[PDB]
Amino acid sequence: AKMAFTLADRVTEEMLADKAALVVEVVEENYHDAPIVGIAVVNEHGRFFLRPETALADPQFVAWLGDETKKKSMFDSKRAAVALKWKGIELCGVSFDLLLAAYLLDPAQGVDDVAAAAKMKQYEAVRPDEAVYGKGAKRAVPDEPVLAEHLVRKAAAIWELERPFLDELRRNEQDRLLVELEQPLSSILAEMEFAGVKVDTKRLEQMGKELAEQLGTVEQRIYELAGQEFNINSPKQLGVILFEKLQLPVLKKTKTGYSTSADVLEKLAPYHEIVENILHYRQLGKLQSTYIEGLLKVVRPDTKKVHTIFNQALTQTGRLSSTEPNLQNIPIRLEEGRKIRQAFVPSESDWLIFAADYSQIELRVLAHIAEDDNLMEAFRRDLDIHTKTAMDIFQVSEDEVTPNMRRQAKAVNFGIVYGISDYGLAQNLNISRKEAAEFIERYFESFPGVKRYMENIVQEAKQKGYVTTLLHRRRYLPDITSRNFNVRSFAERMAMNTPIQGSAADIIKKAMIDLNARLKEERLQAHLLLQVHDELILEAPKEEMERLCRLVPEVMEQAVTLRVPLKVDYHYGSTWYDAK
Repeated sequence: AKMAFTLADRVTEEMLADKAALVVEVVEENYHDAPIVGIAVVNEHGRFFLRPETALADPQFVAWLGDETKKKSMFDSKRAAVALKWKGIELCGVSFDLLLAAYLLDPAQGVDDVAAAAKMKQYEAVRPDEAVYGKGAKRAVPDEPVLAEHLVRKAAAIWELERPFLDELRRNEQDRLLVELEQPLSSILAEMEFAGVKVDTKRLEQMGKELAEQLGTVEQRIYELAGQEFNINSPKQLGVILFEKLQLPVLKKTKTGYSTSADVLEKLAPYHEIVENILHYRQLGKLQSTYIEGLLKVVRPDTKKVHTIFNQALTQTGRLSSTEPNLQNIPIRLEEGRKIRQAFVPSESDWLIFAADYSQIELRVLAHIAEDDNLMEAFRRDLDIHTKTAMDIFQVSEDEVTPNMRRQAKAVNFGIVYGISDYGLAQNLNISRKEAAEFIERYFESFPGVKRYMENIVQEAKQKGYVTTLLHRRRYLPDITSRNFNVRSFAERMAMNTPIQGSAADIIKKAMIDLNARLKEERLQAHLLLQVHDELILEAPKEEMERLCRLVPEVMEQAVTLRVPLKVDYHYGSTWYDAK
C-alpha cells in the first residue's frame, strides 16, 4: 500500500497553489505548544510532504499559510491553527474542515481521525492514526518514510472527500451551518484556547488547603460513626461497615459483596447519619482530585495560565465541550465547588473578568419552538418562570407560592425540558412515580402547546429518522424503533430534548461569532476566554467595562430573533467568581 508523492526538500511555487488539502500534523493529544511533526500538501499539481523545520522557516510558505485567499481543506484545523499560533504563525483560508463536516453529517459517528470520516463515504485508502502512532503512551511518531506516506494519504483523503461531504451537507441544508457557524467559531475557539486563562495558583492552593482540612473532618466523623478507621474509598471495606458492622439493610442484592453506589447510598441515607457523611466525603474528594490537584496539574509553570481544549465535534446536542481543564464541570451545587471560580483571574494588570449568561435560554427556546401561548406570555411579562409554573400546577396565587412549591416547580420545568420520565422526576424530587406523573400531567394541562410539541416531536423523529435544531443541526435516532424499553425511551427523550438544547447551543455559538466581530468594530481589546453552560466569559482592560455592559448583552440578545426575548445577566469583577 504505497501512494506516490514528492518528499520535498524545499518549498516550491507548485506547493503554493490557491486550493489544497493541507495536513499540519501534531501527534501529541494536547496540542498546546506541541511539536508539528510533518506537513503534507495535495493540490492540482501533485502530492508533497514537507519537513516542518523547513516549511515553517520558509517565508513564502508561511505567507501562503496566512493568505486568506489561498484555500485549504483540512481535518481539525483548530489543532493546526493553535499549534501554529504557539510558533507565531497565522493559518488562514481554511474553507473546509472534514472533522466539522463529519460532525454535522452525523454527530453519533465519533470521527476520531481522517480514516473514520473517510469511512463515511466508502473511502478506505488511509490508515487510522492509532494504527500509525499507537495508543496512549505508545503514541509515537514513526520514521520519515512511514510518517510521510500517512500524512500524504490523509491529505489525499481530504482532497477526495471534500465534494461528497459538501454535497450531503447541502442536501441536508447544513452548508451554511458549516461555513457560517462551525468553521468561523473554530477560529474563535482557537484564539480563546491560545490566549488561555490566568490562574491565581496561590488562591487555588489555599482553597485546596481548606479543602483537605474539610475532608479530614468528615472523614474523622465517618470513622467516629463507624466506630473504626477503614478505607472509605474501598467499596469492599465500606460495604462491610455499612451492611455488617452497622447492619444497615441491603436494598438490592448484588451478586458479589454489597453495592455502595451513590444511588443505593441516597436510598440508605434515612437509616444512619454516616451515610450522608460518606456521600459528602466522596463529593469533596472528587472536587479535590479534579479541581485542586487536576487543575494545578495543567497550569503552565511559566505563565500560570491554563489553556483548555474545546472539543467542537463531541456532543450530539451541538453544545461545546472542553477538557484539560474541563471548566464546565466545576460543581456549582458545592460551595467549595463554586469558589473554584475565584482561581481564574485577568491576565493583565488593571484588567477585569466580564461574564454574561443567558437566563433560562432552554425554556425560552421551548416557548418559541412549541409556540405555547401560556409560556410565551410568561416570558413576555418576564415572570419568574418557576413561580409561574408552581402557580399553574398547584393552582395557587403568586402569594400562595411557598419556597417548597417553587423548588418542585423548578424541578418540573427542568424535567419537561429534559424529556424526563415520571420515574426520573420521581427520583429527582424523591417522591413516588404516581405523584411525579401527576405533576407532569398538571404541567401539560397548563402548557398545552408544550404538550403538543413533545407529542409531535417524538412522532416526527419516528417519521423522519432524526430531529433538528434552529440552525439545522441534526440528530439521527436509529434506536427509536427498538423494542427494548430503555433503548427506545432514551431515543424518544433525545427527540424531545435535542431540538431545545441544540437550538440553545446554536444561539450561544452565533453570539460568540457576532461578539468577536463587534468587539473589533468597537475598537476594544476585550476578548473571549471561556464558554461554559449558557455563559460567555471575557477579560478586558478596566476602561472597557462600561462599554461591555451595553455591548455584550445587546449582541447576545440579538444573536437570533425568537418569539420571546432572550434575557442576559452580566457582571464583571476581579475573578471569575466575582463577576457575578
